[PDB]
Amino acid sequence: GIPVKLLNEAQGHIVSLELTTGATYRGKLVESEDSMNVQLRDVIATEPQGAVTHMDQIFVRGSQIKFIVVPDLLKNAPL
Amino acid sequence: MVSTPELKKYMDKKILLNINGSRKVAGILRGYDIFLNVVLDDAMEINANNHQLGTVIRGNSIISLEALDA
Amino acid sequence: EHTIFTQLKKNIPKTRYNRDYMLSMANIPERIINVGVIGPLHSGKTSLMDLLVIDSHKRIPDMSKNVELGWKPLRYLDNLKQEIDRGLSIKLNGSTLLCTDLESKSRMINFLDAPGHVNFMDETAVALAASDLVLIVIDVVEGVTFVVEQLIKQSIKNNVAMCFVINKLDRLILDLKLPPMDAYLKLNHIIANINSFTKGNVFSPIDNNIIFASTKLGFTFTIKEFVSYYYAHSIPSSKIDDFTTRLWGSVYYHKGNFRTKPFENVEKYPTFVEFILIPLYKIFSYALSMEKDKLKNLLRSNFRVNLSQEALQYDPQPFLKHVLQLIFRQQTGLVDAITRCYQPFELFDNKTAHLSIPGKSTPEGTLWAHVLKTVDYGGAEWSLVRIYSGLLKRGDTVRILDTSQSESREDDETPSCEVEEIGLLGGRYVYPVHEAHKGQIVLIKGISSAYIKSATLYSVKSKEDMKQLKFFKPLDYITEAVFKIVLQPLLPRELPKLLDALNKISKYYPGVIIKVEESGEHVILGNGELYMDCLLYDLRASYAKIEIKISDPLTVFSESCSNSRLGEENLPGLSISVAAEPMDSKMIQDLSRNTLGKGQNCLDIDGIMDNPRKLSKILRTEYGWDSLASRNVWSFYNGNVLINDTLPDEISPELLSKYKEQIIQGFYWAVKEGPLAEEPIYGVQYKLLSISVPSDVNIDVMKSQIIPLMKKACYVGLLTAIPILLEPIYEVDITVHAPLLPIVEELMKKRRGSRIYKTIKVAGTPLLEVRGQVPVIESAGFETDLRLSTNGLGMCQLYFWHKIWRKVPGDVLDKDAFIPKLKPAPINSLSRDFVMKTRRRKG
Amino acid sequence: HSSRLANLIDYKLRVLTQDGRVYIGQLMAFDKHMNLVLNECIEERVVEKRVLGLTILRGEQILSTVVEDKPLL
RNA sequence: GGAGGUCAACAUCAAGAACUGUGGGCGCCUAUAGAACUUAUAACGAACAUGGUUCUUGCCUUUUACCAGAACCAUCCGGGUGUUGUCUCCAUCCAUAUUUUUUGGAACUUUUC
Ligand SMILES: Nc1nc2c(ncn2[C@@H]2O[C@H](COP(=O)(O)OP(=O)(O)OP(=O)(O)O)[C@@H](O)[C@H]2O)c(=O)[nH]1
Repeated sequence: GIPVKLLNEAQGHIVSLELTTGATYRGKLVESEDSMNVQLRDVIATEPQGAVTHMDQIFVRGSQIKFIVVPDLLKNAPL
Repeated sequence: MVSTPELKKYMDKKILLNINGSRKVAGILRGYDIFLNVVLDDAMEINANNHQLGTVIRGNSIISLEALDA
Repeated sequence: EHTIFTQLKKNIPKTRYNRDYMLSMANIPERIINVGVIGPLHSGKTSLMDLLVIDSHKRIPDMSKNVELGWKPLRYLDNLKQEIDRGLSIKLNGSTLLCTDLESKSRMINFLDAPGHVNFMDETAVALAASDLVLIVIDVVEGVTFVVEQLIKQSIKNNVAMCFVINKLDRLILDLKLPPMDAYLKLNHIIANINSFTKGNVFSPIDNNIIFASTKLGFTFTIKEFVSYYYAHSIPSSKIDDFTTRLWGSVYYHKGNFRTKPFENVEKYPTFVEFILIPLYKIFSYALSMEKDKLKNLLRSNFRVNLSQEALQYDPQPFLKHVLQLIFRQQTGLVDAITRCYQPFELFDNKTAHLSIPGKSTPEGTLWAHVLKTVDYGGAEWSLVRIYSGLLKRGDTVRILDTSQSESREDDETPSCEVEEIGLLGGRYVYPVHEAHKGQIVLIKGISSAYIKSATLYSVKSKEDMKQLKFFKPLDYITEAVFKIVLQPLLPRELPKLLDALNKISKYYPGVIIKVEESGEHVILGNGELYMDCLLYDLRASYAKIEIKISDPLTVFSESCSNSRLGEENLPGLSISVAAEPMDSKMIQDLSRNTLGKGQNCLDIDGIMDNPRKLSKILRTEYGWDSLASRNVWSFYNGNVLINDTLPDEISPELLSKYKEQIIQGFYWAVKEGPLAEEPIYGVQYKLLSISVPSDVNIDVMKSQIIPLMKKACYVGLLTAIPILLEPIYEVDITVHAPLLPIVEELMKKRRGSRIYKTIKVAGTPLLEVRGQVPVIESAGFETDLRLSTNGLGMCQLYFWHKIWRKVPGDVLDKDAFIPKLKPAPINSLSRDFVMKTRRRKG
Repeated sequence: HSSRLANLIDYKLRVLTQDGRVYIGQLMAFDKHMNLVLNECIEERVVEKRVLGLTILRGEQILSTVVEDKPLL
């Protein structure tokens, strides 16, 4: 399916996302999955409060993701 | 289905997990699952009162998994 | 800048993905990659690249109506007229390409077309110096041979990941017409053969380290590539992955269930043949043999493919190629397999570390560039470099260093050239670049002048950072030149042009050595006939416009001996006595083999900077070397080895220590030259037996006295130790049909050396592998003698590995033996004849 | 099936999510889980707006779908 | 309308990027002419004959004869394409209620602005 391949193609670029938690994470993406797992670096979190933090490495569960936000050149990619 | 996740690089290293109900745990990563069930040893709660325990965390619960030291 | 780009953009033939995404991808260190392509003669290399090129580009401008259809393989990267007309790749041409993979995540790939002719191994070495990993292409018919073993040995030695491609599978089926049962077996044998030379790792059509292809026709397979594409649709995904593990070796499925048991019940085959080879054969048989109407049904039924009548209205070969390219889609099986086969962390420290000392310090934020090959493009000479670190941009002022200088390792040290432009290679065009980033390989304008051959490029803003920084080691080319040509211009007045041209040739051909004689004659060394022929062509045509005289092909000789000294200073205060000794062939071989002493491997003497206890341990361990002698190893020469050996070493070691470098400098000086022909000395060990020193050394023991004195003593010692001449020998790799064997035997006899090390039936083909040895001085024309005497059947390659100089027959110093001019020398003496002709040239 | 879903392709859509937020933009790619990809997106949390760009939503998160405008040339 | 016409007439004829001029259409695109570079002279023709001039080999120092090399021009036997008029024949994408999406951790309450 194409909605997963687009993700794999944004590996390397910087990504923004939203979780069921309520917070948004922003960073370079290293690995993804068909599940929608993620592996990122130099993340800059921002919760409901506005509280910023730093997280060196992160793994996720896709189930917990609401939606992603992806770079603009990834609209000319082949489907 | 059942994509065995990429947790080989975390084995036998310290972690800072987060789970459902805003509860979080530190531990040495022993083993992992298809569904992301986890085996942690030397498990310490983060309430800020830190209680030593010695643990199998469920997959569903997991929100994320971090690394303390690079 | 923009104007330049706009004109430039028109020139290049555009592409489907576009530059912007390909340019966009670059920033991630992990994204993108560097890959080199090597393999023996006409293995397909260039055409493999051509496949990728034709996938990528919509136009293509160059293609004829004829070629696009079928018969003439389109050649890309053969942009040199010489190569085209010669018909074999000579100088490597990169292609850079944004490629997709099975996952659908594209990466930028730098491809390098290296020449597979044995004389241009230097080119392969240059490519390897930059590439992360290597694709090694083997002809299914040819199988593997000595050059393949050499190639894999070096590749792994330099921690270059290796992925195999077995090419020309169609030939196995169409040329030899092998049965499927036997075809599998043959492939398996080949697979086995590669594995035995490899150590610590084991491939298999199931690890996806081996790719099956026909470049000519137009297809590439991995057992993964196939399963997903056609089988995968048929069955549940969970199960399928396993299918591949149950596909290779010893597995048969009877009717839904497959049992490792041989084939009980009736008709039987192991699976590879069942689901792969058989249908492949059917494709071949079916397309040529079958009525064109019949075929359509199968395409829709089996493949969901629908051809127009114009696709039928071709001919067997062009039709077949169309069908195979129709069914088997863009070569992303290849790309995907490459992608998931290399881990940066495992190799990378090791590969960087070998070229440079392990370190490492001040990582990041710093420019670093390794310059390997230089490129004679349409305009000027470009410099090819690997983005080791940081970022380059136009007009950037960059410091440049050359390796021999580096060998050596503040004000005066640093020359610099601004970088006028950076382009990205694409075979026949260059794509304009504003900036270059770590990981990628690029074309630089204007960095050329600083360096001849290799150089290391760095920018350091830090005094400690500068101190840390380690210069790249000189590239170690696979072979030594040996072949010797003497040049003179036809008209002496044109010398200046010749001189310029010779320097240019050194820049463009990394294996060439140009030396200048007293006489003003130019000694050129090159690897072999063809190699030198190409040099001469370019020299007369491309660079100089001068017609020149060329001599009679010779060879460099080496001096030696087989088993006391007295000596006197020009101001008789010093007196030197030094023993000269034959060395153990084992020792010699160990020295010739450039190594770190890894695994169980005897330590290379250039590891001498490690504790002498360790060095001596190796000598004692591997040779039962005398414990005092091992402890007294001073250094190696420019070649062999120096030992201290006398009571005065105990009497006045401090005094003697003061004179080591003067000795040390001299010895390289003295051994680099020679007493017979001013040629370098092999297999000789020297031992200082006595050294008298001037009373009260009133600045008396000067370098002006002892350096030449020492030199003299060496020469005397060699002479009294009974000197001999050594001659370089090639390894003759000959491929022939069995009944042409006797011919080959006679040729060997006729040439002089007449030595065949081994004869091996090439299992699976009507061919023999013949290994011999041949004296380079008797090699002139050897290859054509073979080709002509066998009526075009079979072929020869000469490769210098092991670099062993055999004793020249006759006694080094006897007057009597020779017979008059113009007569090939009698066998008893080839040593005496060799010296006099060389002696005269010296003066 | 999914015959209707291909018909929506390349139309400006109004997608309500379980959170209440509503995303808007064209539809480039579609899934069996109802993963939607959307181009030039804009949330309307409610007198509010934000510019995101390319957004990939999950199936869990999506509630309803509705065409805003016809397919663009 | 279509195929075929051993029917003719009239044009051109290797391919490609880039410069200049003219014309048409709305700085861009198309056509024609000239110059330069590349391909290999992949072939307009998987064929290859004669003649003229200028040079260089032999000559009776003569030919409406030649010997066998070079360069430069020509002729001759053929080929392709477009176009115009004709002629004959024929028609006018898989199925999963038990942890990463579609058989729910939902439900409910209260305070602040
Ligand atoms: N029969 C057959 N020959 C092939 C095939 N692929 C490549 N070749 C051979 O490869 C030759 C042309 O390939 P090139 O790429 O030009 O040669 P190359 O491999 O680059 O050789 P180098 O330039 O010396 O490396 C042909 O003469 C073929 O004999 C194949 O699928 N079938």
